[PDB]
Amino acid sequence: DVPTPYACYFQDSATPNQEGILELHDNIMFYLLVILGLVSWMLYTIVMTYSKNPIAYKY
Amino acid sequence: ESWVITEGRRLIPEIFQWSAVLSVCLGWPGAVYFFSKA
Amino acid sequence: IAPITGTIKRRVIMDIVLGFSLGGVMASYWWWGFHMDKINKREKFYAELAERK
Amino acid sequence: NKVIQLQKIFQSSTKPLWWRHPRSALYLYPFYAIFAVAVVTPLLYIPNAIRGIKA
Amino acid sequence: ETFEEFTARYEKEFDEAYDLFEVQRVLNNCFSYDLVPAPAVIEKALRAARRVNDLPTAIRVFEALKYKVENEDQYKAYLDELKDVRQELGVPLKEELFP
Amino acid sequence: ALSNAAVMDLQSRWENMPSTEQQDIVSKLSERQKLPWAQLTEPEKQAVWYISYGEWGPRRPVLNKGDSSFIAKGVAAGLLFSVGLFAVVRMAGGQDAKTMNKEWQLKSDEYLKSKNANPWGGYSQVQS
Amino acid sequence: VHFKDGVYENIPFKVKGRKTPYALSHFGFFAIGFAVPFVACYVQLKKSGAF
Amino acid sequence: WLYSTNAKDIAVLYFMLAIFSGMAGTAMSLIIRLELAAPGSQYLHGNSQLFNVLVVGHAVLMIFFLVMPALIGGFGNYLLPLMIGATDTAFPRINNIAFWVLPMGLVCLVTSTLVESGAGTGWTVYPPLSSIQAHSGPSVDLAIFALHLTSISSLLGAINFIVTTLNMRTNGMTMHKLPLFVWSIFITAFLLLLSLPVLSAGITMLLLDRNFNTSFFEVSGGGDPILYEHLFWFFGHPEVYILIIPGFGIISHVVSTYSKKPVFGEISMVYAMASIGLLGFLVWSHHMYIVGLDADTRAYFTSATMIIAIPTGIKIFSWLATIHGGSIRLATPMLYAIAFLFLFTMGGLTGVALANASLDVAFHDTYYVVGHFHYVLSMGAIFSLFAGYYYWSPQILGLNYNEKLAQIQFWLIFIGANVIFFPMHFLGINGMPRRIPDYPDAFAGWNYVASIGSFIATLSLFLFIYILYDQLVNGLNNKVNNKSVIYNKAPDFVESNTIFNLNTVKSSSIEFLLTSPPAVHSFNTPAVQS
Ligand code: HEA
Ligand code: HEA
Ligand SMILES: CCCCCCCCCCC(=O)OC[C@H](COP(=O)(O)OC[C@H](O)COP(=O)(O)OC[C@@H](COC(=O)CC)OC(=O)CCC)OC(=O)CCCCCCCC
Ligand SMILES: [Cu+2]
Repeated sequence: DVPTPYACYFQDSATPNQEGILELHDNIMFYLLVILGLVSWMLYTIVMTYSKNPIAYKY
Repeated sequence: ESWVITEGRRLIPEIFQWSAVLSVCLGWPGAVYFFSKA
Repeated sequence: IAPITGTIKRRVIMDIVLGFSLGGVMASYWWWGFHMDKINKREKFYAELAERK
Repeated sequence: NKVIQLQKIFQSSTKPLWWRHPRSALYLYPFYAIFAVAVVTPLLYIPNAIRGIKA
Repeated sequence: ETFEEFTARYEKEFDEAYDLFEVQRVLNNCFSYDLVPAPAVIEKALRAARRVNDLPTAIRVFEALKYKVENEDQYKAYLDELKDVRQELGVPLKEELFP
Repeated sequence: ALSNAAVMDLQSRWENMPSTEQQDIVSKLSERQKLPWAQLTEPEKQAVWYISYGEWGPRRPVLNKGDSSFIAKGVAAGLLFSVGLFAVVRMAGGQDAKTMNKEWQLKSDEYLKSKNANPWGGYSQVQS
Repeated sequence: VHFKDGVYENIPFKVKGRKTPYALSHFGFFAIGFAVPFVACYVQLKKSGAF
Repeated sequence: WLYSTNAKDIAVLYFMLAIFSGMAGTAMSLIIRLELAAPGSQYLHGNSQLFNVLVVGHAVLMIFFLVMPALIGGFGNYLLPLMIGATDTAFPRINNIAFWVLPMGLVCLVTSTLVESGAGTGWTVYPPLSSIQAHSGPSVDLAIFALHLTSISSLLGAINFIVTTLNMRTNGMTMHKLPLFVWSIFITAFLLLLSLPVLSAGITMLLLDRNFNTSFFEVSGGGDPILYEHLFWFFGHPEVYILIIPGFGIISHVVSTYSKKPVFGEISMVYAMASIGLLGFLVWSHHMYIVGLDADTRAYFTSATMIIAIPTGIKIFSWLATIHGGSIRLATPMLYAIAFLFLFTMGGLTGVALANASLDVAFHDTYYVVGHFHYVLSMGAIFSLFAGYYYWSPQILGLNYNEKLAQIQFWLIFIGANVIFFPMHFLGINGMPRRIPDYPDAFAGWNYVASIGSFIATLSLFLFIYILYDQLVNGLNNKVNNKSVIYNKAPDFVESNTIFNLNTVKSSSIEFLLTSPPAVHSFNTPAVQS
């Protein structure tokens, strides 16, 4: 179809072959936001809460 | 009695601040589209 | 006097599972408020093409 | 035969090791003649190769 | 391994300290573990500082004890427990000194 | 004993103290520590903690106190000198495409509306 | 460099004691490396009609 | 000096060229991104040539002349002699040809543009595009030779590292106890050895099909161009797993130094680091899913290149375990190594989305790929190169680098290159193709967003030149005032300040126990370990 200025998603699905991709691009990115949701959280609990820990648990 | 209210107060303004990072680190194209649609 | 142990163990289990609970409130909205919102429009328009008989 | 003989010359020579052979004076000045030409003439044809002037 | 094998091992190593170095390098790894040290072993962490004639490595005990106590309620009961051997040696704390 | 006018305010005085005197005071203090404690006076007691566990040389912070703002004033003045340098290379730029000036963009919409290009979604195609 | 492990003597530069200031010979190594595509955008446009 | 065979002074020549090829490799990317600022050819007048020349001119300076000679040459010829316990490399005379063919690999490439044609073939130099009927002049003739000089330097530059690690260690340095930067390059040296002779046949056959007309690849004769798509990419995926394994060595040293703690699972980190190198061989046609492979061949690769995400998860979750308990000293190598742990892993999630054969068929050659491989090249192999320079600059040069000025160079790289490479995922999910000087008008949205950022990152690089000027001129007047950080490990809580200056460097490697700068003979006695 036609691309849209300042767009961020797929072009409009006009094929079941194309319609399968949109339900697999979202099936993948649902399991990519748990991993990005973990890493973005497990890196803010370390840089903030453990930069003020002067006794390093080195064992 | 210790980790029921001291483990909370360390974490309530943390997730109040952590979401403010991802709305700037990842949500920043939701402002340049908002500002100038022309 | 109290043999207090497990200050890091109580800050890993509390630390991991509140990221999985934070990996859901960004992902279950993305699959419902965006993905099911996008399948709402395509189920609507294709039902407005089968109306023409 | 010359292995002990050269070992007197090579050890405690106080020379660069590529000047430490007795049969090495003639090995360099013809070699520095073919080295002084093979690194300019592939490069001097490069302004000849910019204007389409080929052969 | 356990809480008691933690206590018996580091209350033993404080006796053969003999120096300022082998107090601070042993007071360090008596505080750099997952758990919290008993007041039995920290009594030999003040007697070790008295054997080496150094006071700020006995004021730094109670400041390392303050951050790694995980509860203020579990600190004042822990502070009043040590007040029997903290008034003999005359060790102040960092908040009372106001440096 | 040790006099008051040598350990009075050993916070602002430890640095910019001459180095031969700077380890003379730790020599006098190391002999006052071979005593029963709680007989050292408080300017002599709080100023042996500053020598062993203060903030000077080692245990100096990675950033100074007036230095975290100098970081955030080089970032926010690097984005300004970036965009301000972007305009000079754009004003020294070639002539743009003819298909962008809001009226080519307008008539390329009912061309798509008469063909139903993006039914659900937007085919606006308008960004002058 | 074979010997003299000093402070400036493991680098083939000549930092101190140079006749000319070093910012001439330091920016003049890194801006020259910046200006090599701007002569590939010169002799390939002027050859191919553009300017 | 020019032809001194000391391995220390060769690696300072490696690093002296990887910025000169860097400031040429990013000045080309400046003009590339300046042309994608607006529709219509703005600065290039109407020339769609010299844009497939600048793209190949930029993408090979970044891969083969920046990240290859720095993470393997600029560091591996300085640290693998030093950390293991050698005096220099095992083959020190061929150690000098491995550098001095690299400027000769530059004269074979800058003159490949100045000649009348210009090699407009792209980085993946494809056979019928680069055939003699398509590309006529001597432009692509030199572009397939400068790729050969670097193929032969970094090949004998890895034979130099298998017979250095295997026999030239110290007394107690057993095979299970090495620094992880050595196990990075020694594992890398078993990929540089077993992928570059595959490449050297895949380029010389293209030379034979261009002036000796042998038809390995010519269609008139049955020679496939699709043989090239599995023979070049058999080199290609191990090549991009060579720009990241020394990147996995520097980060494992920095993140466990600026946290006062040994690294989590060191024996677990060396077995999941060759398994990346071994299993990276068996996945080489995931780039070419759409080129017409079989329905079971693509079914194998869509399950096999996801298993590369099995040991990389071990090598990331352990870096989120080696800083959990310990302290954090946020200096400049710790800032890069902690933003490497967020932007490389987001370049990994886009990896497993592209890894499927059922989803690459709507993503190949788009800008969603360029959004993915720049989060793992300019953010996974520059974030570990800036975290390796700043981690060993005053230890090796002897001069400190104005720490208050290296923090603003980090943030202008972080947010001034995330603004470029994050909107690339949006232009590619619509379907903007690659290597194009102009585009449809709907792709002018983010291509002006990604154009404002290339002046931000290349203003930080102009600042990084000034840090290199402040480090060489009055870099001695930095550690005597409060400009820089001197001790990279602050002492413990109960470690007194007057006892710290006796036992200063509590390192786990020899690299800091040496002098600053190290001696010309820093090992004249066989050192002992444990
Ligand atoms: C090592 C790999 C590498 C690196 C770092 C970069 C860095 C950059 N690249 Fe490039 N690029 C490629 C490899 C790389 N690229 C490849 C393989 C292609 C595809 C070509 C093809 O297939 O057609 C490509 C293509 C490519 C395109 C075309 C897309 C397409 O057609 O496929 C564009 C345009 O936006 C682009 C831009 C940039 C930008 C803005 C940077 C910025 O990051 C650069 C500015 C940032 C810096 C300031 C940091 C780097 C500067 C240094 C000097 C390094 C520092 C190190 C030392 C000094 C210690 N690149
Ligand atoms: C330089 C570094 C580098 C690295 C490390 C990678 C790593 C990976 N790459 Fe990429 N890739 C390139 C650079 C790199 N790539 C380049 C230059 C190209 C081609 C561009 C060109 O042709 O011009 C390319 C191309 C490319 C393609 C081809 C697309 C196309 O051209 O059509 C594909 C698709 O399969 C792909 C996939 C992957 C995968 C799956 C990984 C995986 O190794 C990454 C896995 C990492 C993680 C997933 C994150 C960490 C792990 C976790 C936190 C836990 C596990 C994760 C979950 C359970 C989800 N890459
Ligand atoms: C091809 C190669 C090209 C290379 C060109 C790159 C140019 C980059 C130059 C960067 C630079 O040199 O800055 C370092 C310099 C010295 O700093 P220092 O580390 O010794 O510590 C100082 C002290 O700790 C705090 O300094 P103080 O806080 O007292 O000064 C305020 C200062 C802060 O504001 C800014 O940084 C942005 C303006 O403001 C000014 O001075 C305004 C004066 C007009 O700091 C300065 O004074 C910068 C002054 C402005 C220079 C022009 C800026 C252009 C963007
Ligand atoms: Cu790949």
